[PDB]
Amino acid sequence: SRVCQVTGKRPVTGNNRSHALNATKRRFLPNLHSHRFWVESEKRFVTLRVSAKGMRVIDKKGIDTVLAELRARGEKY
Amino acid sequence: MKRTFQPSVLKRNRSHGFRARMATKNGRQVLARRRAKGRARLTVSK
Amino acid sequence: AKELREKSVEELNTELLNLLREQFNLRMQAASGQLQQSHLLKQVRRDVARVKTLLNEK
Amino acid sequence: AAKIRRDDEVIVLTGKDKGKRGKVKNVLSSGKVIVEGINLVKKHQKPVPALNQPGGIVEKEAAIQVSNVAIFNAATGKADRVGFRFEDGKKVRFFKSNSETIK
Amino acid sequence: MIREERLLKVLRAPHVSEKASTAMEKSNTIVLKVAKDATKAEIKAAVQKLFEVEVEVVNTLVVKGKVKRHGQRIGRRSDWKKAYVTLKEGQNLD
RNA sequence: CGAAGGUGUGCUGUGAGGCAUGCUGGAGGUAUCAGAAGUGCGAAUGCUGACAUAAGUAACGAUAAAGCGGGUGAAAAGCCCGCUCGCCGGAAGACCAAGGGUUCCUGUCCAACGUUAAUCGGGGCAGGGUGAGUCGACCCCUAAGGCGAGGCCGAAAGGCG
RNA sequence: UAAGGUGAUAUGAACCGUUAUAACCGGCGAUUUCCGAAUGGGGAAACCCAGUGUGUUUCGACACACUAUCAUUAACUGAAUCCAUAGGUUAAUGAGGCGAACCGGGGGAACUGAAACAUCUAAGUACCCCGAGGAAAAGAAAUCAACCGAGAUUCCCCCAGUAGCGGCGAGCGAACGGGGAGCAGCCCAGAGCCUGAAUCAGUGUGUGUGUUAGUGGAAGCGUCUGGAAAGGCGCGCGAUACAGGGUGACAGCCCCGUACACAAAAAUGCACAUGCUGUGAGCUCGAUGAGUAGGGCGGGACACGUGGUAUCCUGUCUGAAUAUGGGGGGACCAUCCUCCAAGGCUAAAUACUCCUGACUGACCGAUAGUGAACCAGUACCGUGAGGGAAAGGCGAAAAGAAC
Ligand SMILES: [Mg+2]
Ligand SMILES: [Mg+2]
Ligand SMILES: [Mg+2]
Ligand SMILES: [Mg+2]
Ligand SMILES: [Mg+2]
Ligand SMILES: [Mg+2]
Ligand SMILES: [Mg+2]
Ligand SMILES: [Mg+2]
Ligand SMILES: [Mg+2]
Ligand SMILES: [Mg+2]
Ligand SMILES: [Mg+2]
Ligand SMILES: [Mg+2]
Ligand SMILES: [Mg+2]
Ligand SMILES: [Mg+2]
Ligand SMILES: [Mg+2]
Ligand SMILES: [Mg+2]
Ligand SMILES: [Mg+2]
Ligand SMILES: [Mg+2]
Ligand SMILES: [Mg+2]
Ligand SMILES: [Mg+2]
Ligand SMILES: [Mg+2]
Ligand SMILES: [Mg+2]
Ligand SMILES: [Mg+2]
Ligand SMILES: [Mg+2]
Ligand SMILES: [Mg+2]
Ligand SMILES: [Mg+2]
Ligand SMILES: [Mg+2]
Ligand SMILES: [Mg+2]
Ligand SMILES: [Mg+2]
Ligand SMILES: [Mg+2]
Ligand SMILES: [Mg+2]
Ligand SMILES: [Mg+2]
Ligand SMILES: [Mg+2]
Ligand SMILES: [Mg+2]
Ligand SMILES: [Mg+2]
Ligand SMILES: [Mg+2]
Ligand SMILES: [Mg+2]
Ligand SMILES: [Mg+2]
Ligand SMILES: [Mg+2]
Ligand SMILES: [Mg+2]
Ligand SMILES: [Mg+2]
Ligand SMILES: [Mg+2]
Ligand SMILES: [Mg+2]
Ligand SMILES: [Mg+2]
Ligand SMILES: [Mg+2]
Ligand SMILES: [Mg+2]
Ligand SMILES: [Mg+2]
Ligand SMILES: [Mg+2]
Ligand SMILES: [Mg+2]
Ligand SMILES: [Mg+2]
Ligand SMILES: [Mg+2]
Ligand SMILES: [Mg+2]
Ligand SMILES: [Mg+2]
Ligand SMILES: [Mg+2]
Ligand SMILES: [Mg+2]
Ligand SMILES: [Mg+2]
Ligand SMILES: [Mg+2]
Ligand SMILES: [Mg+2]
Ligand SMILES: [Mg+2]
Repeated sequence: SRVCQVTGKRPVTGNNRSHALNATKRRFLPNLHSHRFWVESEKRFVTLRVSAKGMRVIDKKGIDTVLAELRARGEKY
Repeated sequence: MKRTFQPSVLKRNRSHGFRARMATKNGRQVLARRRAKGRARLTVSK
Repeated sequence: AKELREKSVEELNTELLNLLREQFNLRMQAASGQLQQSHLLKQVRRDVARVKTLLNEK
Repeated sequence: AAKIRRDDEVIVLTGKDKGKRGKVKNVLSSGKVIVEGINLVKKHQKPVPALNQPGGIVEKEAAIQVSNVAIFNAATGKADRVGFRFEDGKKVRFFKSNSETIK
Repeated sequence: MIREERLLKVLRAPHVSEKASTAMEKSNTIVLKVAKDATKAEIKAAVQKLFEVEVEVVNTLVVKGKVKRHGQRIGRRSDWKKAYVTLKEGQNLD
C-alpha cells in the first residue's frame, strides 16, 4: 500500500468543500517516490518507497540510522 | 415448460458447499450465523 | 488390583488374546438363536478394557 | 441414609388400609414401596400366546408412598420415627422414642 | 502380514437366508456380515485362521440402511457390509 | 356438609351491575378499606383457530374400449386366471447417463392415501435382495476456468498473478 | 455414600450386589475413530492419494511416528561477481481458528427534521475490518485558575439546557468551580562511589480460609364428615428449625429439607514468611526527547459551522533557540502568573454477561410468556443467504376395562 517506510505516513480521509459548503468524501495521499539509497556499510544500493519528508529525514539523520530503526520495527528492505 | 430448478450435485456442491464457504471469507459469517442459530444442516452437503 | 496389576506384560497380552477369542465366540453364538446369557459380552468387554488400560499404565 | 428398607416391618399411616401391618418387598427410586398384601388392585390381565398365559383377574399389590408408612416398634405396639446415630464408627438407625437401636 | 486382533474384530456375524443356503448347498459359499473397514485380504485371512478353512476369493458388497418410522420419528438403519466367502472344494463348515 | 368456572331461575338498583339459589363441575376463592394497571371490543378489505353458506352443485383430470366365464373374499366391473375387442409400436418398446434414494421381491394389513369401492397399488408393518483385475467411479494427463508458496498492488478486508 | 441397581421413551430377557472393587457422586488419570484452524498433497466435509524413518514379517507385506504455511533465532552449503549479499536445507520457539456483550482504533451513509431542500441535523449513529484485555482506553501537568490559589487519571450529582455555535432557522451544546467513589507514583534518555541493598515478582514450602463429593439435624394422638385427612372438633410438644416442596382435600411435629453444629484421601484459588535462579536500591555530579515546535495551502476534531476564532493532529512546502530558552492564560501586543512537549509503565472507583451457584418479583400462565413449557430454530418453504410454525393437562395410584 501507499505507506512511508520511514515516517509511517498512510493515506487519510477528508472532505472536499465547495463555495456552498457541500462536503464530498476524499482522500489525501502521500507523495511517495521509489528511490535508491546508497548504503556505504554494505556497499550496495537499497530501494525504499518513501515520501519527500522521509527523504529529508534521511538527509538529516542518515541512511544507517533509518535502516537500524526499520530493522528494530521489523520492516524488510 | 422448463422450470428454474434443474438439479446437479456437482454444481450444487461447488457453490453451496462447505469447502467453498470456508473460502470467500463472508461465507464464514454465513456458517457462523447458522451455528449460532442452531441449524441442523449448515450446508447442503450430504 | 483385580489380580492383574501384579502380572506381566506377556501374560496380559495372552489374556488379551484369549478374551478376544472368547468375545468372538460369544458374538458368533449370539448371532444365531442359541445364546442365552448375554451378560458375558459386557463382562468380557469390560475385562478387555481393564487389561488394555493396565497395559497403558505399564 | 434411607429410613425404610426392604426387610423392615412397617405399618400404614394413611389410606384405605391404615393400621394394617405387613412386610415390604422392594424399594423404588420414586419414593414408593411394595408391602405384602396391603394395597391390592384387581388388575385385568389379558392372555398372551407367549408363556402360555391363561389370563384372568389377578390380585396384585400396588405401590404406596414412603411418607404414608413408618417403622413399627414391636416393643410398644406403636409406630415410630427413624433417626441416625453412630456406633463403633458405623451409621445405624434408632427409634426417636425410647432410643432403641433397630436389630 | 495381518495381526490377530484385527482378524478377531473384523467379523461381525454370519448371514441367514434362502439365497445364502442355496449358495452354500450349490456352490460352497458362505455369507458373512462384517465390519466397514474390512477388506478382502483381511476377511480371507480371518476365515483361514479362525475357522481353519481354505478360501480362494471373496466377494464383498455394501448394504444401504433402510429408513423406517418408529411411531412418528424417522430413523435410518446402519449401513452394514456383506461378504461372500467361497470355500475351496473339500472344506465344510457351519 | 362442595371453591373458581359453566348453564338456568328469582329478586333488586336510574344505570354500568349486584345478591340468593337449582344442576353440572371437583379445589381453590376472597369481605371492608387503600394502592398499581397489558382494566372493559362490533367494526380497522384487523390476526389466529373452529364452524356455516352457496351444495350434496360442478367436477371425479385427453372420446385408445372394452365384454364374458371361473377363483379368493363379508362384499368385486376396478385383485388373480382364461376366451374375445381395441391402442402405441422411430413407441405409449428395450437399455442408460443426469436426477431421485428402497419406491426392487415376498409374506401380511386395510385405520389415513388413490379424486369412488377395493381382497389391489409406487399406501402401512415385517423379512429379503445390490457379489467385478476386464463396466464405471478411484487413478495419469491436461482445456475453458478456479486457488495460489514467494511476488506486485491496495485505507483494513483484499485484488491480480 | 450405600442396599439396592444395569440412563429415558420402555416394558421385558439376561445378570451384579446386600457391610463393601454392585450401582451412584467428586478429585486425579488413560483411551479419546473421521471431517472441521485441519497443519503430508488434493478435495464435490466426514473422502481420495502419498513420501521418509524405525520396527514385525508364516515373504501376502503389515504397525507406529514424522512430513502445511508465516515470523524470530542458530549452524552448514551458498548465484549472477572474486571477498559479500540475494536465495536454498535442517533444528528450536510463538501464534494462525472459535466466541454473547464491553473497549480502542482504521473506514463510514441514507430514509427522517428543518413542515420543500443543498449549509446543518439525523450521526461519527447503523454497518464493514483489525487488535487486546477481564476490564480496555486514559493517566502524573509545556493542566486549570487569577495575583488568592487547586495539584495525575477515571466515574456520579450540580453548575445549565446557562454562557455560547448555528440558512442565529430547525437544532447542537459546554466550560470554571463545588459536592461525592476511589487513590501510589515512577523509570530511561549517564557516569562515578558505596554493593548486592528496598524491589516487582513467573519462584519452592508450610500455615489459615474457601471451592470441587458429603454427615447429624428437634417435636402428635383420638373422633367425625369423607373414596382417601393434611380439614373440622379436643387434648400435647419442639422451635438459633412455622424458608420451601412432596405425600389420596389446606401438615411446624409423615418425608426431603431448613435454622444450627461438622467433614477432604487428591487437585486448585485467595492472604503471610520462607535459602530461591535475574531484579537494582541509596548518594554525588551532569543532561533534559529536531525535520519537532511554529508558519503557508487546501480538511477534520474541540458546544465552536473561518466567523475577529483562541487550542490538538497532519496530506504537501518550508522551517529555530534549545535554561539567559520555550509553551499556555480564546484574534493580537506589553506586563504578570503558571508549566517544561517533541520517550514510556501504572491497580481503584467505571462498562457487560454465551455460561455457574443461591434468592426475589403488586412479571406471564399455552393465541400470554424466549420463535420453541411437547424430540424446535424441528417439520416445512426457498437452489441460497434466509424465513419459520402449529401442537401441553385421564386418574391419587394404570388399578389403562379379565370375560
Ligand atoms: Mg453527509
Ligand atoms: Mg470372482
Ligand atoms: Mg354442588
Ligand atoms: Mg382467579
Ligand atoms: Mg358463578
Ligand atoms: Mg358455582
Ligand atoms: Mg383483596
Ligand atoms: Mg386491552
Ligand atoms: Mg370478538
Ligand atoms: Mg373483524
Ligand atoms: Mg352442503
Ligand atoms: Mg350425484
Ligand atoms: Mg345451483
Ligand atoms: Mg346442474
Ligand atoms: Mg356432472
Ligand atoms: Mg363430470
Ligand atoms: Mg381418469
Ligand atoms: Mg371424463
Ligand atoms: Mg367378472
Ligand atoms: Mg375400468
Ligand atoms: Mg393399430
Ligand atoms: Mg410413426
Ligand atoms: Mg423427491
Ligand atoms: Mg416406504
Ligand atoms: Mg412392486
Ligand atoms: Mg405387497
Ligand atoms: Mg371397507
Ligand atoms: Mg378409498
Ligand atoms: Mg389427487
Ligand atoms: Mg409398499
Ligand atoms: Mg464392488
Ligand atoms: Mg476399463
Ligand atoms: Mg490453469
Ligand atoms: Mg502471498
Ligand atoms: Mg488468483
Ligand atoms: Mg435401566
Ligand atoms: Mg470406593
Ligand atoms: Mg471416578
Ligand atoms: Mg491432511
Ligand atoms: Mg490442506
Ligand atoms: Mg424534510
Ligand atoms: Mg458529523
Ligand atoms: Mg504561587
Ligand atoms: Mg453533532
Ligand atoms: Mg443429611
Ligand atoms: Mg428432620
Ligand atoms: Mg386430624
Ligand atoms: Mg380433589
Ligand atoms: Mg504544526
Ligand atoms: Mg509541520
Ligand atoms: Mg495557527
Ligand atoms: Mg502549543
Ligand atoms: Mg497565545
Ligand atoms: Mg487573554
Ligand atoms: Mg522535553
Ligand atoms: Mg511526560
Ligand atoms: Mg407460544
Ligand atoms: Mg387453555
Ligand atoms: Mg427466491
